[PDB]
Order: sequence, then structure tokens, then C-alpha cells
Amino acid sequence: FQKKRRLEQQLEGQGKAIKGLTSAMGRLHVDLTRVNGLIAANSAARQALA
Amino acid sequence: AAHADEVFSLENRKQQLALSMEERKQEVEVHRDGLRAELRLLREDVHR
Repeated sequence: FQKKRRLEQQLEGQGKAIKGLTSAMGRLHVDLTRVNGLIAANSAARQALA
Repeated sequence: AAHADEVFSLENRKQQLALSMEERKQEVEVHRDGLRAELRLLREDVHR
């Protein structure tokens, strides 16, 4: 029973790690979109200034 | 970052061009004013 409980605890730990990694992936995807938008805006600004 | 550096450099060059133009334009303005003063003094002398 001690072994089973310990294995369970490891299971919930891994599940929590998975969920945290997915949240980080979502945040990084949003930042991807924002950064690409900034890329486009500054490219247009560069052409205008030239 | 590269794009921002290019844009920043272009803005600096634009503003520096504008200010140097303002300076040089004033310089030619005062030079032409001196030429005009010489002109009018010459006209009054030649009329007399």
C-alpha cells in the first residue's frame, strides 16, 4: 500500500507538470503572434522612413 | 531588434538632416542679407 500511494503521488506530480507546460506553451504562442505583428509594423515603418 | 535598430537609425538621420538643413539655410540667409546690404549701399552711391 505504501508503494501504491507513492506511485500515485508521482502520478499527480507529473500531471501537474504537464498542465503547467501546456499553460506555458499557450503563453508562448500568444507571444509569437504578438511579436510577428510587431515585426510587420516595424517593417512598414522602415519602408516609410526610407 | 534588427528592424528596430534600422528604424531608429533612419529616424536619427532624418532629424539630423533637418537640423543641418536649418543651419545651412540660415547661413545662406545671412550671406544673402549681407549681399543685399552691399547692393543698396551701392545703389545710393551710384545715384548720387
